[PDB]
Amino acid sequence: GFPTELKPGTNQFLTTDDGVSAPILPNFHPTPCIHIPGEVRNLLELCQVETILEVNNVPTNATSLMERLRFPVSAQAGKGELCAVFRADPGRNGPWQSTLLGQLCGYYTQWSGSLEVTFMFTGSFMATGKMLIAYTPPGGPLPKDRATAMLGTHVIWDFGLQSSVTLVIPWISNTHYRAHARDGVFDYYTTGLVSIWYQTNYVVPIGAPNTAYIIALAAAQKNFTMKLCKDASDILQTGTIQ
Amino acid sequence: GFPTELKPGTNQFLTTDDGVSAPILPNFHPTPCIHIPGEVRNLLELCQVETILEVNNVPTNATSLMERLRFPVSAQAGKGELCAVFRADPGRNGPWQSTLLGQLCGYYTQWSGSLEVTFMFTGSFMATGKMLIAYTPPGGPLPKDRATAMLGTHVIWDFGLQSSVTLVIPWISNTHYRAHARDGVFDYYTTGLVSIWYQTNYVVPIGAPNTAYIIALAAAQKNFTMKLCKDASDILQTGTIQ
Amino acid sequence: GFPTELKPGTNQFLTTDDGVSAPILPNFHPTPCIHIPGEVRNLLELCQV
Amino acid sequence: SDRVAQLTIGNSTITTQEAANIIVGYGEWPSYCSDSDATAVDKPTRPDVSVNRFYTLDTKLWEKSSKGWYWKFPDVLTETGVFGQNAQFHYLYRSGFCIHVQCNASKFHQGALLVAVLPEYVIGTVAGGTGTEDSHPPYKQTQPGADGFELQHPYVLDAGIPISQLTVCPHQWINLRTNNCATIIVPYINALPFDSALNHCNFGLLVVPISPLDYDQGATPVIPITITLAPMCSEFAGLRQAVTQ
Amino acid sequence: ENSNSATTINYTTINYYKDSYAATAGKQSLKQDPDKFANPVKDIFTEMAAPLK
Amino acid sequence: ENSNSATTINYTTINYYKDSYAATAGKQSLKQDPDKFANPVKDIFTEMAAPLK
Amino acid sequence: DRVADVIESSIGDSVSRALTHALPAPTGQDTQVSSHRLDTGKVPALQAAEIGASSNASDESMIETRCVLNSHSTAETTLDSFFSRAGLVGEIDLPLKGTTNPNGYANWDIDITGYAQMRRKVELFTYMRFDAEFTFVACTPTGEVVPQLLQYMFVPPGAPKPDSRESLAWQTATNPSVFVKLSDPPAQVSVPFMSPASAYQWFYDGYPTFGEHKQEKDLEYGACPNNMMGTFSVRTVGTSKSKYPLVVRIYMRMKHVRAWIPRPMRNQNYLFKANPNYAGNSIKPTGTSRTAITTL
Amino acid sequence: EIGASSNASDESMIETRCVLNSHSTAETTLDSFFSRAGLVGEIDLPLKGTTNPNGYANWDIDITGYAQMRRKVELFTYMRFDAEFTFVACTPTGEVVPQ
Amino acid sequence: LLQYMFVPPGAPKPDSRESLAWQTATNPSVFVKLSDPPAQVSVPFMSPA
Ligand SMILES: CCCCCCCCCCCCC/C=C\[C@H](O)[C@H](N)CO
Ligand SMILES: CCCCCCCCCCCCC/C=C\[C@H](O)[C@H](N)CO
Repeated sequence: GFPTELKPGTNQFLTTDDGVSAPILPNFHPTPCIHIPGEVRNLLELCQVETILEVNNVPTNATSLMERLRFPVSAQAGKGELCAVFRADPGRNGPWQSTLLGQLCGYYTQWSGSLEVTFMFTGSFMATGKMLIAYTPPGGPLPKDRATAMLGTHVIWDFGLQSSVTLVIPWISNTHYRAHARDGVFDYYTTGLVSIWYQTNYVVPIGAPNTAYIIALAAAQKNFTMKLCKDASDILQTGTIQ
Repeated sequence: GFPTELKPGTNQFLTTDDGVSAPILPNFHPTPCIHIPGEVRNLLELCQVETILEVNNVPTNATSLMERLRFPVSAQAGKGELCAVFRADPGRNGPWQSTLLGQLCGYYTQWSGSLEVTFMFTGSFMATGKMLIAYTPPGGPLPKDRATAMLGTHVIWDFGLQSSVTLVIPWISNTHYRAHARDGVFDYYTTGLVSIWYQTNYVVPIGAPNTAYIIALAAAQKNFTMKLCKDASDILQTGTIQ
Repeated sequence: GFPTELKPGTNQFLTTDDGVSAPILPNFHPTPCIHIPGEVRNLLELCQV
Repeated sequence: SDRVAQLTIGNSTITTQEAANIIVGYGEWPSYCSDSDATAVDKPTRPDVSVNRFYTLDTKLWEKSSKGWYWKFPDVLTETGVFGQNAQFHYLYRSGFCIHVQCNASKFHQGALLVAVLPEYVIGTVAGGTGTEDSHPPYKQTQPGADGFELQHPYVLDAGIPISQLTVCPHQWINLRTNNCATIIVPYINALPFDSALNHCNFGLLVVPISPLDYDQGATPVIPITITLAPMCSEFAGLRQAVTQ
Repeated sequence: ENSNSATTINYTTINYYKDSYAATAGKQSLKQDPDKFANPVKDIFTEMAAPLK
Repeated sequence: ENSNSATTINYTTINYYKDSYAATAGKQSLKQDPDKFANPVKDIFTEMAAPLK
Repeated sequence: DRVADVIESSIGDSVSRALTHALPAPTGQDTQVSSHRLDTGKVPALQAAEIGASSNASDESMIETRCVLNSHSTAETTLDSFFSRAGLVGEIDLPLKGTTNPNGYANWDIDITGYAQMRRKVELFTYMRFDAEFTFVACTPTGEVVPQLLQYMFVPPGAPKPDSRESLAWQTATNPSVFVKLSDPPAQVSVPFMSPASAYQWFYDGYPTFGEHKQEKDLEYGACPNNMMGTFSVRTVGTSKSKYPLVVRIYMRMKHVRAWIPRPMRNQNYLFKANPNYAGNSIKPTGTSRTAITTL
Repeated sequence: EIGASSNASDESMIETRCVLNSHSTAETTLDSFFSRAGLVGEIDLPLKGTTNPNGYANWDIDITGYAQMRRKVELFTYMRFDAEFTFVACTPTGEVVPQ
Repeated sequence: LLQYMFVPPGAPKPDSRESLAWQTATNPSVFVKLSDPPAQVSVPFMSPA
C-alpha cells in the first residue's frame, strides 16, 4: 500500500490532546435544547461579580465563623488611628480566598489587570465619620502612621446617604503578567498593601449604638485576564469517597 | 481503512529531525514581544567583529595571564631583526583561540574567506619607527631573514598620528573550502604564516620610555562563510554540575 | 485519527527499493561543481570502445 | 573636526579637544516608552532638566600596577540629587545614559585603557579556591555604590569569561598617544518596559588597563581617572513613600 | 453527515466519521455578557450620577 | 488556527494542529546587519580618508 | 499649550531612531578587479582602533585582485540552523534500593544549566525567546527494554507537587499528563513560550526581594523568578513497587528562535547551576601555549 | 444595597495613561476549561479477594467518585456536553501482560 | 537500546561508554531498538572538492 513511516510520538496518551474517536452509537440524535436562563460563555463574567471579602479572618471557632464577614468601627481619641490591613494578591492565601475571584484564579498560574474593592457601612442613620483607605505599591513597608500612608493612591470616604464607596487597585507592575506569589523567591510578585485609617472620628448622638460594622466586597475590572490553566492547590477529599 | 505500508525507518529518534508534535497547552497565547535593542539574526555579524589576538601566548602563571595580550617593541641594532611569528588558521590551536571568530568557527568543520588583522601601537607620542608584516602562502618554510619574507604579500607600517594598520590575509587555496588542519595528514589545509620584522628601527628621544607594546585585533571579511555544523572540541565540565 | 490498515509487506528491507529518508544535516549546501572533462552518462559509450 | 567636541544637556557642559568620535550603543538612541509596550495604567512623571544632566562620581588614580575597576548602573546615582530622590520615591524606572571618561597625560607618557559596557554583569566567586564551597559574593561586591570596586582576576573579568572578547560590547579605547576621553551612549536595555532601580542593575562599566602605564622619573607620577555620566529620557511611575534600602 | 452534535460557538471542528459528535473540540466564539450577572437591575443608572436619589 | 507562535522570518512551516507553536522549524529569511556591532559610530567615515583628522 | 518650551519640546517621542538597517545577503560578497594605485591622500590601510569600530579596509584596496563570483550560501549560520538540534538537558533515576528515589516517584525542576554542552551554547546571548520540544527516552540501567507503564505530569508553579506514588495529585484533572510504555518509541511533545517577560534571560544582575540584603540571604542573588517554569514529575503507575529499575533521559530542541545582546563565551569549568562561580586556584588560559614568541 | 456591582473605572478615580491591551481571553472559555481528561473511575479484578474474584465487574457511570473533577463540574447547575472515555489497563505493579 | 553518533572530522571522539561526548548537543545522533526495523537516513555530498 501507501508507504508511510512512524515518528517518535506514537502510542502515547496525552490527556490534553484533542482528536477524533470512533462513535459507539450510530445515527443517534440527542434531545432538543430548550431555552434556559442564565447561560455563561466565559469565566470572566463570573470574575466580574462581587463577593464578600473576609478581611477579619481572626476567629476560627465554629460558633464564631460568621464573625469573619465584617470588622468594627467605633469612636477613637482623634489621633488618626489604624483600623485594618491586608494584602492585594487575589491568588495568595488570606482574605481573598473567600471570594469567587480568588477561587477562579486558583486554577490559573498568571493574571493581569485591575481590581476593585467596595466597603459598605452598616451603622445607624445618625452616625457620621470619615475614613482614609490607602494602597501602597510594591517595595514600600507597612506604613507606620497616616502621614506615610497618605503618600500612595487613596480615597477619602464620607458616610452619608450613599453607604458604599469603591477603591480601585490599579495595575502597577513591571511585567505584563504576574505569577502566584508566596514567601521566598516568589515574593517578587507582590501587589502591595491596603490600609484603613481614621480621618476625623466616629461621631454618634445620645441614644444610638457606639459600634458599627463594615462589609467589604471585591471583584475585578474589565482588563482582567488569566492564562496557563493548572490545578487547584487544595483537594477536598481525605480518603475514599464511598 | 486506507491500506498503508511501513518502511525501514520507523520508530527511530533522529535528534536533528524537524517535525510536528502534539501541543500540551491548547489555546495558550504567549506574552507580547516589546522592542529590545541589539537583535542578532546571523552569526556572521558576530564573526565580523574584532577581538584581541593573543600572539604572545608564552606565559601561563596566574599573575602573568594579562601579559599575553601584547608583545613588546624596542630599539635594535639595525639589521632587520625578527619580532614575532604565528599561524593563520582560525580553527587551529594557538593565538586564534582567544578571539570570538575562533570560538565560533570551532563549531563548524569547513570555512572559506578572507581574514583581517589590525595592530595598534601604544607607545608615547615621541616614538617613531617602521615595520614590515608579511604573509607567506602555504608551501613555503619559515622565512630565515627579511629578504625572503619580503617575497610574499606584505605591508610597511609607519608610526604616526594614525596608531593602527591593517593586514589582509587574502583567500589563496586550491579547494573552495578548508577543513580544520592539524599535524599529520590534515596539514594539507594550512593557510600560511605571518611574520613581523623591523624595517628601520625604534627611535626615541631623551626622556621617553625605551619599550612600547603592540595590541593585535583579528576579525573576518565579508566573504567569510562556514558550513557542516558540529560540536566544540572542548567541554567545560569535569564532573557532575551540582 | 485517520483510519488505516497495514498490508503484508511492512517492516522489510529491500535493497533495491527507492524511497525517502530523513536528512541528518539540515540547510546544508554542497560545494559547487566545476567543469571536469570526460563525463560519462551511459555505459554503452564505454561498451563501444 | 572629529577631535574637538562639546556635549550640552541640562545645565552642564563638557568640552574636549582630543576625542575619537562618539559611539552610539547598538545603533539606537534613547527614547520614551510607547503605548503598545507600556503595561501600567498610571501616567508617569518626566521631570526633564532636573534629572538629565551630567554627574561626576569620583577620581581614581592610575598606577603602574593597576588591575581595573567596575561600576554598576543605575546604582551609582541612587543617592545623588533629584534623580536619587525620584528613584527612591517611585517604584518603576527607565532611562538611557551617556558616559564620559576622562584621563590626560603628557606627550612622554604611554598607556592604554579599555572602556566597555556589559549588560547584566553578574559577579561570581572563587568558590573557595577549590570549587567545593558554594559561596556567593557579598552585597559590597555586587553593588559597590558610587565608589566602584577593583577587579581581583581581570583576565576572567571576575565572572569566568575572557577579557579578549569584551570588544563585542559597546566600547572605546583611551590611548595616551592619541586621545584622552571616551564617550558612549546607551539606550534602555531590558526585557521589560519598566523595572525597579533598587533591586536591578541594567549594566556595568569596566575600565581595565590593557597596556601598562609608563614614564621616566621626573615627570608627573599622578594620573587620575574621572567618570562623568548623565541620564537620558528618564521616566518614573508608582509613587509611594521614600525607601532607601 | 448526521448533525447530532451537542452544540453560536464551536465552528472549526475536524471529523472523519458521519456522526457530528465524534469531531474535535475546535475553537469557540469569543463573546461575553457580564451585565447578566453584574448588572441585572431594571433601571440602569449612570456612573456619574448617584445611584439612589 | 490559533496564532500563538513565538515568532520577519520563519514563513514556510508545516502544521497539523490548531496551535501555531507545534509547527515545523521551517526556513528563515537571510538578512544581516553587521554595522550594528561592527560600526556603531555616530559619524561614518570613508575608507579612503583618514579616520581621525 | 502656550509657552514656547512645551510646543518645541521633544518629550514623548517614542519612535526609535536606528542608525543602521538590514539588507538581503543570501551568499558571500563577490570580489572585483583592482589595479595598482600611487596617490597621496588616500590611505585605506591606515586605521584608528581607538574609535571603537572595526576596520573598513577590503581586499581590493590592499592587493591586486581578480573577478571572483561567490555563490557560497550563508543559510547554515542562522539561529534556527544553529539551535534546532536536540541535546541532553536532564536525567532522572528510579532505583529499587537506594537513597535518592526509592519510593517510585521523582521530581525534576526544569532547567538547562545542568549540562555544559548546551549551557555554553545558550549562554552566548543575554535574552532568548523560543519554543521547545521535549523527548523522553526510558530504559533500564543496562539499556534493556522491559514491559512497564510510566506517567509524566507537568506541574506549573503554584500547583501542589505529588508526595508519594499514590498521591491524590495524580488525578491530573487539570495538569497535562502522559501515559506511555517502555516498549513504545520515546514520547515527545511541544512546549510554548511561558515567561511572564518577553524573553528568557540567563543572567540576572539583582535580587528578587525587597529589604536589606545580608550575608545569610546571599543565595537569592542572581535568581530570576521569570525563568522558573515549574516541575516535571514521573512515577510508575501502580500500587505496589515495580519490578525493574528505570532511568529517564530528557532531550530538548528549540524552534522559532530569537536572541539578543551577545556576550563572551565561557572560559572556565562550570561548578554550580545558575552560578558563574569558578575555581580560584586553577585559572587556565583560553588556549594552548608555546615556548617562545619568535618560533613556532 | 441595589444588588449590582460597582461601575467605577480606572479613569474616574486616578489620572491614567493610554495603554493598548492585546491580552487574549481565549483560555477562559468553557471548552478551554473542561476539555482536559481526568480520572473518573477505577475497577479492580483480583485473583483472590472479596470484591471481584470471579473475573467480571460492573461499574455504574458517575462523575462524583473523585473530588478534583467533581469540584469543577459542580460550579454550575446544568451542563450539556459530549464525552470521550479512555481505558488504561495494567497489573497492580504496572506491568503489561498478554491478556 | 543502541545509539549511533556521526562525528565530523575535528570533533572529539568518545573514549568510553560514559563519555561526555555522548550528550550529542550538536552532532546528529540516532536512538533505536533492536526490535524496530533497521534505521536508515540520508547523507549529502560533503567533500570540500
Ligand atoms: C508530560 C509533559 C512534561 C513536560 C515537560 C516539561 C515542559 C516544561 C518546559 C518549560 C519551558 C522550558 C524552558 C525553561 C526555561 C528555561 O529554559 C530554564 N529555566 C533555564 O534555566
Ligand atoms: C465500550 C464502551 C464503554 C462505554 C463507557 C461508558 C459510556 C457511557 C457514558 C454515559 C455518559 C457519561 C456522562 C454520565 C452522566 C453523568 O455524567 C453522571 N451520571 C453524573 O453522576
